[PDB]
Amino acid sequence: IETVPVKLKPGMDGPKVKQWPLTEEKIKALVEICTEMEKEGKISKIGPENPYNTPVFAIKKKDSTKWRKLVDFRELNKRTQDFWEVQLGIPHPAGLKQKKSVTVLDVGDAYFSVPLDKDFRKYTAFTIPSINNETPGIRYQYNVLPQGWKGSPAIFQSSMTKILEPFRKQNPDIVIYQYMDDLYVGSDLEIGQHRTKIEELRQHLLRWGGYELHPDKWTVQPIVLPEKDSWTVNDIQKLVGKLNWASQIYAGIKVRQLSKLLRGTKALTEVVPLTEEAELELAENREILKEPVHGVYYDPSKDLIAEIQKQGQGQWTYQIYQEPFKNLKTGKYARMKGAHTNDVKQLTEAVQKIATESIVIWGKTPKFKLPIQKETWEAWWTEYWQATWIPEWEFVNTPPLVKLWY
Amino acid sequence: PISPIETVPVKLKPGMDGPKVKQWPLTEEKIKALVEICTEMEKEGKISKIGPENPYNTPVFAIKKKDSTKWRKLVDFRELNKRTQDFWEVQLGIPHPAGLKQKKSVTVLDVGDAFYSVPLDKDFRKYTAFTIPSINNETPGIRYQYNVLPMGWKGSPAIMQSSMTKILEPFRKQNPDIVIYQYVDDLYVGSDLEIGQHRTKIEELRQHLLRWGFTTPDKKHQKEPPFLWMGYELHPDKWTVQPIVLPEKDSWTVNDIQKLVGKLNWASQIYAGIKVRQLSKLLRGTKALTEVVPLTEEAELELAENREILKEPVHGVYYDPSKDLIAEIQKQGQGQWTYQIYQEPFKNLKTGKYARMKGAHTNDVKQLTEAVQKIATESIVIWGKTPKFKLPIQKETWEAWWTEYWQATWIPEWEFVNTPPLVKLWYQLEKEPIIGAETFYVDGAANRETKLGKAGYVTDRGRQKVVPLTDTTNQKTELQAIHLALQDSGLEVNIVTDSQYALGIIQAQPDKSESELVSQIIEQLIKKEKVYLAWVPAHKGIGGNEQVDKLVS
DNA sequence: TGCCCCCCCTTCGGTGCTTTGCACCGAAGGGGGGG
Ligand SMILES: Nc1ccn([C@H]2C[C@H](O)[C@@H](COP(=O)(O)OP(=O)(O)OP(=O)(O)O)O2)c(=O)n1
Ligand SMILES: [Mg+2]
Repeated sequence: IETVPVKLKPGMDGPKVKQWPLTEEKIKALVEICTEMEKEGKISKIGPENPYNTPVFAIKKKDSTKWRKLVDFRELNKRTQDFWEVQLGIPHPAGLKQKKSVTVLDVGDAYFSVPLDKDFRKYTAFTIPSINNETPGIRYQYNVLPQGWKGSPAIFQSSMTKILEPFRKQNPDIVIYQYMDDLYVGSDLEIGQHRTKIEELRQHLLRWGGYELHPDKWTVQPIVLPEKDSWTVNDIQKLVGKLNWASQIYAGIKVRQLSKLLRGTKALTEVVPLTEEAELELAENREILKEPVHGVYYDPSKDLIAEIQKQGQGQWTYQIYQEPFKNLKTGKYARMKGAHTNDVKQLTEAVQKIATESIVIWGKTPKFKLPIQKETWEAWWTEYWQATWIPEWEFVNTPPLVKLWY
Repeated sequence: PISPIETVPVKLKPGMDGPKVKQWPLTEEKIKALVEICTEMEKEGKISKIGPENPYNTPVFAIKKKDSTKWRKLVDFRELNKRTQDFWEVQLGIPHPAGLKQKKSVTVLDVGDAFYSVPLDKDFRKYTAFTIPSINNETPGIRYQYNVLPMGWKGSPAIMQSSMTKILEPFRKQNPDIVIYQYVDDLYVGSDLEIGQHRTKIEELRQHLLRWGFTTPDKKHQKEPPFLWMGYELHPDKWTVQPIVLPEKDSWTVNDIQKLVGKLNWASQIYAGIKVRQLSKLLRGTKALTEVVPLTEEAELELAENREILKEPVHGVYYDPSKDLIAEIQKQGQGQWTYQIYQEPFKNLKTGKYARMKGAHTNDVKQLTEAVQKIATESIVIWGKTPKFKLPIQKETWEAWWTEYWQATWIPEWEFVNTPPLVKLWYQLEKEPIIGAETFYVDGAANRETKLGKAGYVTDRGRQKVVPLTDTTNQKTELQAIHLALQDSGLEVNIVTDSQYALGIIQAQPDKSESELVSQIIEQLIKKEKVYLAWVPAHKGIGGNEQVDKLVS
């Protein structure tokens, strides 16, 4: 086979990111995985004259004990040429989010049968660490299409189309979407019959070389206003501030007639009766918050952003947007683990499910704004990661002024 | 001898040429010591004479090595390093004796002149050129180039370490129950073999190293305990640090105090309770390493406390995989924490301290969380797992924190330990407004151009006040308005601000701050009995807020 | 008059916010220690 010429973006150098510490069980797994890969010639031992590096770690699913090497190519992918500039990119089918159930298959192994541009391999170096720094780090670079590199689905796109089309030929009602190392395969068949054509799909690929999602249960939870039969000054101030915020998102929401219900310097716990002109204002605003906001459309040329808020008792709210206050989706994630003692685990799982939904719906993951300290996240998150991809993220600290999304 | 190992190819950075710097003129007496050094290297083929075609140069010098009769050669490759290609360093960290297991038989070997036994890429050697001036620059002088890794070149440490790893790799796989710690050129070799077969394996390792050109002189071959290793002393059942000697001085300069703090930090890995906050405070706001700083009273006390700790002897122990790791943290005051890591009681593997101020405003629970995170990371590095924790915070306290704090926050499985002072939240904010409590509507504004502002309030009980402020900011006036409302109210208060900046700081329950003003607010919240704190949007005619806003204007 | 690595404490300067200072964070200075 002939390699495809690959370039970084103009004026950019390759990744130079330090390896972070790994536990014993993860180091063992990398060493087993990488030495078998070196024997098969998929990676090559290198030295320090290669100035590039990318962090590596390992993730084990609850369902399958078998470890899975995971390289953080997030930096490399940002500096790699677009394959929409060369038009070798693969589109997303808008018929996936409609499906009854969607299974996710890890097809990363198909990439290991295609060589990578000799001049590009050096950008893929990684380093395995040493318990108690007993030895210096051990370095490899890839010789084939790496798992996690954004260029592998693009280079191997054509090969993927021809392997699948018999299956697509024979099941026109099923939709398959590649996203990096993953296949998202959705159908409308019964819960147990759906699974068997999943296993039929497997062995067609196995011949050459997680769990069921359910999209039509991805309920949108909107902005709600409390209802009591008594209203304190504090209740009306908290409601006026909450709608004054929502007027940046919705249209035609007014506070003039609940505002001067609070005319004067009143005590916070004094019970104020509602004007008729105030129930007029409130019952109306309640249903602008009912159904979604007119005029918000997805734009594939812009990035997706996700904000999450911790709400307590295991619940987490989130919003996905591209322009501020023009949400394409608002939701609430709940924890069914039952441990009820981990906040980082919950957030880590929340980012995977939110990201999964954006893949199914729009075909790419959003950049997350995470409600956690950088160093708390980095102490623990890899303990709970189960996806073969990793989204972009940043860390924010904004207290609630409103509890807008409760 | 020079290793027959393949060289590692190296490049200059793109667009750059080689160094070209005149060697600083030196005396004829040192010049032929120079001459002496290169003549003998030339007989081992470590360097070769060159001439005027090679247009590059770089200057040379030497420093006394602690040997009785040995010297270290060095060449000032500062300029070549700048033009040499970037390297990915393979030394990722420093091995620690608390990470070693008990071994029946132990050896420590060192390779002799490791760098000079590793060859340098042929196409690169011409950039290592150096001149020894002859006849006080009357003649061109002798010129050499390196054929091996020069000391002082940016790439020499990595290429040497990398070369040693490939040479050791066959021997490691051949016999997997021999521990070899490899640090640059220093080899610790442990095993559970009787000292007979051990020494067979040792001689066999030495012969393997020598076929690749790495000598192991008897002088650096340690065969009996206590072993000198990485700055420590290894005993069969325990380990100690080599003696720490702190400066004793009548008058202290900034640079003296800098050395003292570093020594104490180094000691803190095994001596429990070391503190440096008051000594380091003397370095703030200084302007010269030679500036004389008088010790404060608190610094003398802290120094004296550390000196008492250091005159006791102490030891770490080695690691037993068959047992849990336990980490216990104590609180020491002013944002300082100290910890011990052990497996059986009163037998520390190591100790440590955590004392960083992250953020302008924080509290003890956050900082405890940060210490836990530092210890967690250190443990993964040394032992490859995290420990079980013993912490002086009650389950009620922690649970009150991760519910009323809006950021995700978790600490690993731990056990409460009653060792005062305990870590506690110093006040909590009421979730709902307090019946019968006064209601304060606070506001502050400042003019950015004039840096003049006001802070005031109005009240449901009819109270009002306005204070002029000079040389302040927008955010300070808002903090100031909350400051006064807490000052003039009772034990129970309801407060309404329009500054989510102020709400953001205070809702986080800080107990310490780099700001005197925020510190003042903390002291007042701690005195109170109940506080409810409410936000409203500004400039929307909301009863209370608009009254106080008008008053401030 | 040199090189590489880890650690801590201080200081400085860039980023972004529906800002006009502020808080955050990474890099570079100093020190310890290893080779
Ligand atoms: N001040 C120092 C000390 C060490 N090293 C590097 C070069 C050395 O080759 C190597 C190891 O130093 P050693 O103290 O072990 O002594 P040498 O290897 O130089 O000579 P020998 O071991 O034969 O006495 O680390 C350095 O560059 N500068
Ligand atoms: Mg040596």
